[PDB]
Amino acid sequence: KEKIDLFYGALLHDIGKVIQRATGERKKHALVGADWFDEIADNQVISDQIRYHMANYQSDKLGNDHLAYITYIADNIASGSAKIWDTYTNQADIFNVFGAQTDKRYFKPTVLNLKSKPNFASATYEPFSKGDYAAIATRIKNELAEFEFNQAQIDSLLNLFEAILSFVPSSTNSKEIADISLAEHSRLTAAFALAIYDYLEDKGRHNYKEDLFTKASAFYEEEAFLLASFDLSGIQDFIYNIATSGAAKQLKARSLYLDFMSEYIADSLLDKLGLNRANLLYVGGGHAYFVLANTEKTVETLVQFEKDFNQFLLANFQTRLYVAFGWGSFAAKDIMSELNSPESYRQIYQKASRMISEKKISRYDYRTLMLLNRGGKSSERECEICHSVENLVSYHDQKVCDICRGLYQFSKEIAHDHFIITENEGLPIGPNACLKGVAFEKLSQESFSRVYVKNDYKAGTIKATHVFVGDYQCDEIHKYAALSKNEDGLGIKRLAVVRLDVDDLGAAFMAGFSRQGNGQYSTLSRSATFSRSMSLFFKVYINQFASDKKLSIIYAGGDDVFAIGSWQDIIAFTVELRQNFIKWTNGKLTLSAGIGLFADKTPISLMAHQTGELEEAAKGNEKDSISLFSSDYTFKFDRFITNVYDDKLEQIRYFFNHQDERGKNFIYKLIELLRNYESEEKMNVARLAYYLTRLEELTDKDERDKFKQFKKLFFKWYTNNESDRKEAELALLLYVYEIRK
Amino acid sequence: TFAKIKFSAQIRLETGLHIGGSDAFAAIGAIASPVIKDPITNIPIIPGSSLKGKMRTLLAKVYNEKVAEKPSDDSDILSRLFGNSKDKRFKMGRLIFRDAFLSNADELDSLGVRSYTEVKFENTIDRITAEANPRQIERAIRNSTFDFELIYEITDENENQVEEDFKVIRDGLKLLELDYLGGSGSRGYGKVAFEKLKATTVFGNYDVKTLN
Amino acid sequence: YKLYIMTFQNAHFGSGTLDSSKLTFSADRIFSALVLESLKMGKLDAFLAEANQDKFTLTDAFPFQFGPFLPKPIGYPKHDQIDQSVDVKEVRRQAKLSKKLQFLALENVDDYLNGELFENEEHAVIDTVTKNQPHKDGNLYQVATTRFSNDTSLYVIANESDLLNELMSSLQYSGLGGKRSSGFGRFELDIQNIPLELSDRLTKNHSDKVMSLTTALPVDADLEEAMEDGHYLLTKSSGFAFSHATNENYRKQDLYKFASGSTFSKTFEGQIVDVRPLDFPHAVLNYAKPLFFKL
Ligand SMILES: Nc1ncnc2c1ncn2[C@@H]1O[C@H](COP(=O)(O)OP(=O)(O)OP(=O)(O)O)[C@@H](O)[C@H]1O
Repeated sequence: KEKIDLFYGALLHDIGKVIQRATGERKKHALVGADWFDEIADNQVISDQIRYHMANYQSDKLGNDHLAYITYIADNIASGSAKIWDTYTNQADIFNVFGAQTDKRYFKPTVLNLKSKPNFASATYEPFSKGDYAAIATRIKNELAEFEFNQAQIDSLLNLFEAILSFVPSSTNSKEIADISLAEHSRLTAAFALAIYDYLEDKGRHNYKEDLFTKASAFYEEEAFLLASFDLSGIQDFIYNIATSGAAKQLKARSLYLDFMSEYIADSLLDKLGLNRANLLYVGGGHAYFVLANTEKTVETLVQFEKDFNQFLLANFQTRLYVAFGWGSFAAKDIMSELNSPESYRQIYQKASRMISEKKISRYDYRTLMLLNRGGKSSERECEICHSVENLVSYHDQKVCDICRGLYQFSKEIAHDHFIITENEGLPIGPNACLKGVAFEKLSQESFSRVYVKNDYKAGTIKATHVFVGDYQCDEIHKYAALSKNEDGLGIKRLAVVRLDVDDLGAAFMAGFSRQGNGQYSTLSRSATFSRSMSLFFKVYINQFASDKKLSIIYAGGDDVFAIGSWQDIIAFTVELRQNFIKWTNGKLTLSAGIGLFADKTPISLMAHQTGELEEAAKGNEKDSISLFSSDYTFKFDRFITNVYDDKLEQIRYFFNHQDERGKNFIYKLIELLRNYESEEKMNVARLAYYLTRLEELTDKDERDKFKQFKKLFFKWYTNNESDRKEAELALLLYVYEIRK
Repeated sequence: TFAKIKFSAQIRLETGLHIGGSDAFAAIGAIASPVIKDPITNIPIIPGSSLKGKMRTLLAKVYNEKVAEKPSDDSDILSRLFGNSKDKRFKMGRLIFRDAFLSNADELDSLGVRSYTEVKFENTIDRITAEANPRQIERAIRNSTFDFELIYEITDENENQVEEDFKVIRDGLKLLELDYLGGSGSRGYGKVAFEKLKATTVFGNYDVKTLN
Repeated sequence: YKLYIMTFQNAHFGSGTLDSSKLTFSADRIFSALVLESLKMGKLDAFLAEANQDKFTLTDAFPFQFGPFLPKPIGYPKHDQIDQSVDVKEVRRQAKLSKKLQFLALENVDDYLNGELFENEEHAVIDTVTKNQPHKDGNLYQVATTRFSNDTSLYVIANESDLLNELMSSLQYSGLGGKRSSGFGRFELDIQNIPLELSDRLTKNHSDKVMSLTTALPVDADLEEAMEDGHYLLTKSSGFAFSHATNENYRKQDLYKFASGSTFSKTFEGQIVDVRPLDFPHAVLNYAKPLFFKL
């Protein structure tokens, strides 16, 4: 009653700013959304919180303890007007105040849709922001009417509030406070509004300060907040592990087994304590942060939860799955008021990161460790899939155990858009909860529901919290090497494996906004929108750019991905995807990857393990490098497109193509001549001048401009620099694989 | 009772052969059949697995008592020299091979050579058209020695067929010289020759019986 | 007691799965080889009563390249021992290399605790090959090799007596891990005279901020006090047994022990655990005795 309506007050506290832009009303942002919400709905408790907030006082229609005073303290945490006349900017750039200062960028309040084109920030849009936009308030109309505000319908509002309002600014004031989006400002302040009410309730304190809390300086200095975070280990080892070649079909179903496990942590822990989805701050891949309160009852909740969450993960699994929590109390004065040094802002994360490295090397303890070293199994036939003997059953030809039993059925179930979380039917992901798909026919639904691609044209009676994960697939896994041939005959039965991993993310994340001594650049909302804007490109925008091409994304996230398929376009798509990230960040965050080619029908245990060593071996130079086949072609990543792919690849597709077939063997002597280079340097130059001049007279002499452009470029690209010879050697090798078989 | 019988010999290649490996590996281009070599130095080394599957195959057709349908099951008089997964009287065999390396580089560089391997051009006729699929392969050089190690040990308990096993190993190494070794040896690429076939005992428990 | 020096090249040392392989090897891999050759030679009733003599112990895999190498301490440095992270950009670029570190040099065992972060020397590159099986059509496996170069050796420290010198001398003509049927596991036994005068802090008595290695397993009795205020790292090692009477090849029970270089605070005991699935005429026993270092 008094708590359910409190969650809605922290979300629509600035809803009148959007209507003020369209409808010409000059009054106050806190009064437009108050009268507009009362026309559609019919509530009295929420009508008092939205009414007065700032520069209103209003000591009427209130007693002594009313839920309308804690909305001002939580609102100042996310931050750092009356009549409107002009607009300074329209959604300031987040990457602009990160790192150096380059060209100005301006976003555009469009519609977040998978089929719609992304709105890149540039100087083309009008920075004045004319007060109009007849499409920003047209969608929000029929979806708001007829909606019961209770406990069962409290999480469905967050799935729509960030569906089109993700490109809407919040409180445009100068430059320091302008890049904070409205979808992230109202979402982050919802967690602080509940922590204040829970802090005074557990300690036995009421709202005695009537009309504006006069003790604002003393409340910010007292530590009344808790920062919790987990670190799920066992992702790149349990998924990338197999012993048979015929088990390549369940590769996609195996990667999705741990994807929904991290989403379940942000559901059972937030509901058992007594909160909602306001603590969701980038959940996915075993890396998420949760803000709470420095009380006494909420501390015992995470201690008991971690002791039972790892209990059922011991009999079915072994020891590769473990979740290590990490709490860290802090104060509200570290992100506002004084303390301009970056040490005050980084101290919050250091209090919850030192124990993570200690708890992972101290998992099990007494008695619990004796469960694995018991000794009672007398089996002799293993599964040869996950190296575990538990509930053996014959389905294909070997003996399928219990862990990999549901992976074969779930492989043909990912195509279902809607999912149903059961109890004892499906893949076990929690204590007493499972997960399975459905063909749009809810016949049970006991717990919750998690779907995907739920943004536009999907807001009926679904009731499901959508996540961020890929779904675009092709057909099987062990068949991309055969479908990599057109009609004339090119390419062979090979494939490439690339692991894109963006850099400059783990470092310079908390103190990367410092550029001026005036602003503190330590607002929590500034870092929330920084990781959320990049999380949209490495997951949602990947499926949009996957059109007109056969691929299959595996493990989607904002850190490291996994792509596989025909190598006829992955090489060209890997460098093309990086070009879209540089323009999005205005050339401030680098990117790295690792294209690796292997054979056909190879075990994933070693195929996906050898392709990851190329990224570690490329770190010898600095931070921007990539390797191709072996560990010798370690360039500068970006140099591959500015030299090799620039003129060494475009100006060769139609020069030597006319000399193919009848003269295809003439290129084999060129890639082999550059092999013996460490022997003699004087002999390697004189020998090259003999086999190159023979390709001018033997060919057709009718066209003078056929070999003249190729002879001049081949001589300069080889005799100019020692490190430059590797560019011409790799360019000539990629052309041989282009036309083959 | 227990000793290690080492048959130190020198494998002299009288004819250049070819051994296939992984596609687009130990080289730079996936063409002309890349020959497997050494990951450290550019020395065309021969793996020890090629001598295990070839010597046992040619042995199961001159001294056998059962139709060889699958390995580790063909007869039993010769399965004790390599291994057997079905029989429980013995786990593995009594012969251990080793990846022989090219030790002829001490005098090959004095002659002045370019590379250790060459590219050979071959083709075929479809019996209805002219040249069909002008392919190409990669062969090695001849007159090259290799350090082959043949370790033999007895299990003490079954010390009664020692003289019977000596005539089998000597016949297996001599029969290999009259047949191709490696791959694609039907046209005349294999045919090795175990030069300087001598035996020695590096332990001190079993005296030397024979030499050749 | 002395020590043995041996090197490996073009060998194979798997870990967890047959197709996968690593660089070093566990401590129980050496002990399982001397017992197999004891029954074949003719002294099975003499080697079993020698390993359980307390003073007789073995070590794990330690690289040897112009000097002995020692693993890095797990947990060091702590939050107060390490320097204050003033600039997060210059700390995260060097702190990740210490986590992926393999082994430390013999001259850096005293300066690493005061502040030293560098990249470990590359031992060897991981090389793999491929094979098949004709006259079957339906078999394609992948194996890897451990071709060491740049003078890479793996020494071992044991108790030299008048019987151990005749047992491990014949092991160089056999195999140790990996594809033993092909010839992966041969080494070269090299003996010297006076051992190293620096790595002589091995004892089993006091416990003053020591560190146990060899991936040993604590005793089932004392464990509440030894594990308290300590660190460890669970691994994975299993596989079938070695027998000649059973025709089923039963799977042995897993023994998730610790890792090398784990710091503790109490002297362990080191017992012998019995692992028997169903029934076997022999006896499968585990060794791995802990060895403390004064640091
Ligand atoms: N969006 C995000 N929000 C919060 N934390 C994140 C986010 N993305 C990544 N991280 C954190 O970053 C860590 C991974 O760091 P990473 O390995 O990318 O560093 P790195 O780029 O290798 O560093 P360097 O470039 O110095 O080598 C994870 O532990 C995760 O907790």
